[PDB]
Amino acid sequence: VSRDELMEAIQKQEEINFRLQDYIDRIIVAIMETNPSILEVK
Amino acid sequence: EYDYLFKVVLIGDSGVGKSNLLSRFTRNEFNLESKSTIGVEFATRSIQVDGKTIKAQIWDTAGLERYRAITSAYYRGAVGALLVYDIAKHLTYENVERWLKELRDHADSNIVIMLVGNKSDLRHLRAVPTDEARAFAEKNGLSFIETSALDSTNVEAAFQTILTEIY
Ligand SMILES: Nc1nc2c(ncn2[C@@H]2O[C@H](COP(=O)(O)OP(=O)(O)OP(=O)(O)O)[C@@H](O)[C@H]2O)c(=O)[nH]1
Ligand SMILES: [Mg+2]
Repeated sequence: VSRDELMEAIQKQEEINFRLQDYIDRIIVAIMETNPSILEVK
Repeated sequence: EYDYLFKVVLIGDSGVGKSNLLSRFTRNEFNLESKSTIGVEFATRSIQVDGKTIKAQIWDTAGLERYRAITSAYYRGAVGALLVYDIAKHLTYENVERWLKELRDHADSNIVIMLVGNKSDLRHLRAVPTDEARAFAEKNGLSFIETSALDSTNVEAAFQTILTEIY
């Protein structure tokens, strides 16, 4: 793996991370407005 | 079980200590290696107030400097909020205004707000003068206190105080 490829991979993983966080937020809204009990921690 | 249920949310920059304030209050636990929070969670703790059993429902989520799809639901029904910053990182204090604005745009108008300067154990690295934060709080009608989730200083007091103001 070349240097350019490694830097591109970091950028790619960071972009994916943003998309995953956005998706989690979208899905969580539904949960919070239906059955938020699953969000409890102990 | 309880007489009153009060929803209180934690807000503030990533890394200021929100999750450890939650763990200290609800489980008497601190984790120096805690990782950034994923999703949204809440934990409960029952305390005594004026002879009444109060069930505090504390909500937590990562402090992402961005509007989120969960924002509306997060503040919904909340009667209290802890706006947290890191006394050792002036940047987290500068962002307090941004968090307060977000709160004013989604939370109930009568929500009780307490400005919390966490990580007081790092006083040797203080970057936010106590007097300045207190001035900002009183100016915006916010309670104020400095805490250390690490050594536990004022953590119980912070929650007890805000819950007492709510009730
Ligand atoms: N020195 C010191 N460190 C603390 C204190 N409270 C939390 N920390 C540490 O600061 C780091 C961040 O703490 P967290 O509680 O995960 O911060 P957070 O606000 O929940 O961060 P996000 O979930 O990313 O929004 C961790 O390494 C904690 O152990 C404190 O009072 N003093
Ligand atoms: Mg957290």
